[PDB]
Amino acid sequence: PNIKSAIKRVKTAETRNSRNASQRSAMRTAIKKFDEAAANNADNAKDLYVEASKKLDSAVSKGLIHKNNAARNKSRLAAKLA
Amino acid sequence: AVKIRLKRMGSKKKPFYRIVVADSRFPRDGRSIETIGTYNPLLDPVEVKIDEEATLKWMHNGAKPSDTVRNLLSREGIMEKFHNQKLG
RNA sequence: AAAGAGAGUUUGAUCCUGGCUCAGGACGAACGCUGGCGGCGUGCCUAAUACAUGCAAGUCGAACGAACGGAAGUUAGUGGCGGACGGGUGAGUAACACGUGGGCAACCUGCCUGUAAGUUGGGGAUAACUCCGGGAAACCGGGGCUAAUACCGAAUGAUAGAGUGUGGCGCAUGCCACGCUCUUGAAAGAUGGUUUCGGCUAUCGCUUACAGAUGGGCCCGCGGUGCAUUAGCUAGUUGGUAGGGUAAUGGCCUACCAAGGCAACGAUGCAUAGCCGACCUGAGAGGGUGAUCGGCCACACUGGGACUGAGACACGGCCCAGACUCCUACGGGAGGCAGCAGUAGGGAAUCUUCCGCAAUGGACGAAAGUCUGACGGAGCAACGCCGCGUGUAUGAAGAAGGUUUUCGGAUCGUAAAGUACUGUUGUUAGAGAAGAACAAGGAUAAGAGUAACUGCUUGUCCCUUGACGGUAUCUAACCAGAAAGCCACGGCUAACUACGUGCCAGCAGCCGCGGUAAUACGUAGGUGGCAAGCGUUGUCCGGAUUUAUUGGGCGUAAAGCGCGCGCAGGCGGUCUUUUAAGUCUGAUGUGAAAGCCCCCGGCUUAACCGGGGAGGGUCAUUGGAAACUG
Ligand SMILES: [Mg+2]
Ligand SMILES: [Mg+2]
Ligand SMILES: [Mg+2]
Ligand SMILES: [Mg+2]
Ligand SMILES: [Mg+2]
Ligand SMILES: [Mg+2]
Ligand SMILES: [Mg+2]
Ligand SMILES: [Mg+2]
Ligand SMILES: [Mg+2]
Ligand SMILES: [Mg+2]
Ligand SMILES: [Mg+2]
Ligand SMILES: [Mg+2]
Ligand SMILES: [Mg+2]
Ligand SMILES: [Mg+2]
Ligand SMILES: [Mg+2]
Ligand SMILES: [Mg+2]
Ligand SMILES: [Mg+2]
Ligand SMILES: [Mg+2]
Ligand SMILES: [Mg+2]
Ligand SMILES: [Mg+2]
Ligand SMILES: [Mg+2]
Ligand SMILES: [Mg+2]
Ligand SMILES: [Mg+2]
Ligand SMILES: [Mg+2]
Ligand SMILES: [Mg+2]
Ligand SMILES: [Mg+2]
Ligand SMILES: [Mg+2]
Ligand SMILES: [Mg+2]
Ligand SMILES: [Mg+2]
Ligand SMILES: [Mg+2]
Ligand SMILES: [Mg+2]
Ligand SMILES: [Mg+2]
Ligand SMILES: [Mg+2]
Ligand SMILES: [Mg+2]
Ligand SMILES: [Mg+2]
Ligand SMILES: [Mg+2]
Ligand SMILES: [Mg+2]
Ligand SMILES: [Mg+2]
Ligand SMILES: [Mg+2]
Ligand SMILES: [Mg+2]
Ligand SMILES: [Mg+2]
Ligand SMILES: [Mg+2]
Ligand SMILES: [Mg+2]
Ligand SMILES: [Mg+2]
Ligand SMILES: [Mg+2]
Ligand SMILES: [Mg+2]
Ligand SMILES: [Mg+2]
Ligand SMILES: [Mg+2]
Ligand SMILES: [Mg+2]
Ligand SMILES: [Mg+2]
Ligand SMILES: [Mg+2]
Ligand SMILES: [Mg+2]
Ligand SMILES: [Mg+2]
Ligand SMILES: [Mg+2]
Ligand SMILES: [Mg+2]
Ligand SMILES: [Mg+2]
Ligand SMILES: [Mg+2]
Ligand SMILES: [Mg+2]
Ligand SMILES: [Mg+2]
Ligand SMILES: [Mg+2]
Ligand SMILES: [Mg+2]
Ligand SMILES: [Mg+2]
Ligand SMILES: [Mg+2]
Ligand SMILES: [Mg+2]
Ligand SMILES: [Mg+2]
Ligand SMILES: [Mg+2]
Ligand SMILES: [Mg+2]
Ligand SMILES: [Mg+2]
Ligand SMILES: [Mg+2]
Ligand SMILES: [Mg+2]
Ligand SMILES: [Mg+2]
Ligand SMILES: [Mg+2]
Ligand SMILES: [Mg+2]
Ligand SMILES: [Mg+2]
Ligand SMILES: [Mg+2]
Ligand SMILES: [Mg+2]
Ligand SMILES: [Mg+2]
Ligand SMILES: [Mg+2]
Ligand SMILES: [Mg+2]
Ligand SMILES: [Mg+2]
Ligand SMILES: [Mg+2]
Ligand SMILES: [Mg+2]
Ligand SMILES: [Mg+2]
Ligand SMILES: [Mg+2]
Ligand SMILES: [Mg+2]
Ligand SMILES: [Mg+2]
Ligand SMILES: [Mg+2]
Ligand SMILES: [Mg+2]
Ligand SMILES: [Mg+2]
Ligand SMILES: [Mg+2]
Repeated sequence: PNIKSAIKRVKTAETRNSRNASQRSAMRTAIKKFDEAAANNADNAKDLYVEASKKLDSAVSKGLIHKNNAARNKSRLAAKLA
Repeated sequence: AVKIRLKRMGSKKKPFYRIVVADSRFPRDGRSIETIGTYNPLLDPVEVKIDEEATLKWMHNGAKPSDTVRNLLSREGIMEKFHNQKLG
């Protein structure tokens, strides 16, 4: 960049990129270990829904996901619970 | 943030302003929501014509007069009404 | 209400048909000769060619750790907001891109406004700073220390999710309201008044929820281009079932299943093009265009990708690849004027490397304030429109001198010269505007909120700010003095005589002129059209009824298929009842602003600028009529 205000933006965005990717992949793992548990019909299937719900709507407060996205995913996971 | 402001039109060194309601983002002489009145500064007694009804309607929806407009509306005397209808 | 001009040219002469040419208007124009001023506008149409050099995007110390000052008072980095606005261009694009009208019970929305709940308790860091290390340079690593409205858990809190009860409902999918059970999801302080210090409190903030406003996303009916010497096109293509993904519906994506979908009412393909309000012309219907101003779209050296964010696949942000320019110590690095000026090139052709944030509007800030090549102004160019100056009045049967003359005269010409007068413009010197509202700061008054303030909202006074610029504009004097050119004169078409040339030089839009008496070639005198201009060229409309709906034709002038049978399509005898698609009519919503038109008003008039109105649709909802077509 060559505007003084632009040098800061390129480097302050990488810090936001680093923090966002870290906790975004934390969300996907909780979902990853739920649908496989739902298929096996283990007893862990019920309580693995709770922290996955906790991870989803915590991301809304952090502001890296839309509230419709979090509301939608919780509903669709609940159907798989059986 | 929609706010009411002047709009410069006329000829070189002969300005004439038309009070309009528009967003801050849009150009000074571009898109606007609607027009309320005019303002002639060249007349030594400055003459202004205002709706006195669309202004009060707009200012209860999140519209803020600018620096010069507020003087116009106060001198004409409707910010008193904005005061009274707010508390009443 | 409005309401339409023709002429020349085929022939020995004529009447028709028929083409060609001319008289009118308009340019972002160019070129040629000439050239005084003022006002208002306009100025790379070609190479979306390549770019020297300056400036166009910052701000906040009232969110957190420094230097001047005897430790009072002012100035880097983390962090927040803004850079997605404002400004440029017209390459691509023949499609929901745009115009017009709808739908979203299928959607999102920072800042702004209102309302309701709160803003409680902890933790671990890391920039800056300080050493070491690497490299030419860009800049990269390692060790140690520190803060925050930076970051991460915790208590409490969902109309977020699941399971239900009720009602009221709608357009099929479904919607609105309330109740119950269970599970998840939040936060920050800063500047001041009071008290005491507990604490309370004002302002700006912070988190969640709901409304309004604003800005966007998706879908749909209709509308606006050439070629059939371009006949087939398509395979995630067409529909269905389950899932994924998105703010949201959807082959948007995936697996399975079936074979569908579009097209002579023109698919596909090639060529060309941003779209509109509007502009030019026209009696009108139409024809051509889409520069300036306004709305929407696409693009940012050429391709591809994503991150951050409420909003981008981002003009002055990042990553990779390519072409080009530059710096290298050969290891590697740095760039993007279709921002404002400016340079080279192309071209028949287009401007200053200017002054200011004083006004308006933007970003940040609590506020002074900072930034703003947006915007206000100034500079260059007869590029266009408008205004008026290059003098007025009286003055000879008539100055001189040109030019002609059957030599007497005629014409330039009342124009000279003379007398009298004026200063718009000029030169000199004096007076000197509006555009200014402000904000902030100081006193008050009244309110809501207060245990009380501080403070907040409204009202009145005091003070403060001009790039233009001593600009516009007045009054004082002197000067007729410094200020007129361009094209035509055979007909079309207003305006004719001499001399020179002799089918030569030459002229020309058409008819056509010139071969030793040319109103047509060249020059004079005179005249005619305009005038700071006037001519030529290029492009568009008109005249052109010469694509004829308004508004033409086919015996001999161009023009009836050699004739039949017939699918689609077009058109269709008489009466009654009904319907309401076509048809006519009322109401509501909308067709932005600017522009043409009508009525008023300001610039000493005009151009120009304001206020109001009108017009403009095979438009949407709804109510009527039943003659005509269906
Ligand atoms: Mg928590
Ligand atoms: Mg004034
Ligand atoms: Mg003849
Ligand atoms: Mg003819
Ligand atoms: Mg005419
Ligand atoms: Mg003409
Ligand atoms: Mg001159
Ligand atoms: Mg000249
Ligand atoms: Mg261009
Ligand atoms: Mg290019
Ligand atoms: Mg440079
Ligand atoms: Mg500057
Ligand atoms: Mg401080
Ligand atoms: Mg603050
Ligand atoms: Mg600083
Ligand atoms: Mg823009
Ligand atoms: Mg284009
Ligand atoms: Mg354009
Ligand atoms: Mg629309
Ligand atoms: Mg620590
Ligand atoms: Mg370190
Ligand atoms: Mg460390
Ligand atoms: Mg809770
Ligand atoms: Mg909680
Ligand atoms: Mg907020
Ligand atoms: Mg927009
Ligand atoms: Mg869609
Ligand atoms: Mg279409
Ligand atoms: Mg589905
Ligand atoms: Mg598809
Ligand atoms: Mg096609
Ligand atoms: Mg005509
Ligand atoms: Mg027309
Ligand atoms: Mg241009
Ligand atoms: Mg270029
Ligand atoms: Mg994001
Ligand atoms: Mg890109
Ligand atoms: Mg940018
Ligand atoms: Mg874009
Ligand atoms: Mg931009
Ligand atoms: Mg640039
Ligand atoms: Mg490069
Ligand atoms: Mg430029
Ligand atoms: Mg040049
Ligand atoms: Mg050249
Ligand atoms: Mg300013
Ligand atoms: Mg300002
Ligand atoms: Mg503010
Ligand atoms: Mg600057
Ligand atoms: Mg400047
Ligand atoms: Mg300007
Ligand atoms: Mg001029
Ligand atoms: Mg010229
Ligand atoms: Mg003589
Ligand atoms: Mg004589
Ligand atoms: Mg004078
Ligand atoms: Mg003077
Ligand atoms: Mg003076
Ligand atoms: Mg002001
Ligand atoms: Mg004040
Ligand atoms: Mg007071
Ligand atoms: Mg008081
Ligand atoms: Mg006050
Ligand atoms: Mg003076
Ligand atoms: Mg005077
Ligand atoms: Mg005199
Ligand atoms: Mg004649
Ligand atoms: Mg002769
Ligand atoms: Mg002639
Ligand atoms: Mg001649
Ligand atoms: Mg002559
Ligand atoms: Mg003459
Ligand atoms: Mg004139
Ligand atoms: Mg001309
Ligand atoms: Mg021409
Ligand atoms: Mg015609
Ligand atoms: Mg005919
Ligand atoms: Mg016939
Ligand atoms: Mg014959
Ligand atoms: Mg014949
Ligand atoms: Mg026959
Ligand atoms: Mg039939
Ligand atoms: Mg019939
Ligand atoms: Mg029929
Ligand atoms: Mg209009
Ligand atoms: Mg008048
Ligand atoms: Mg006007
Ligand atoms: Mg008007
Ligand atoms: Mg009937
Ligand atoms: Mg009936």
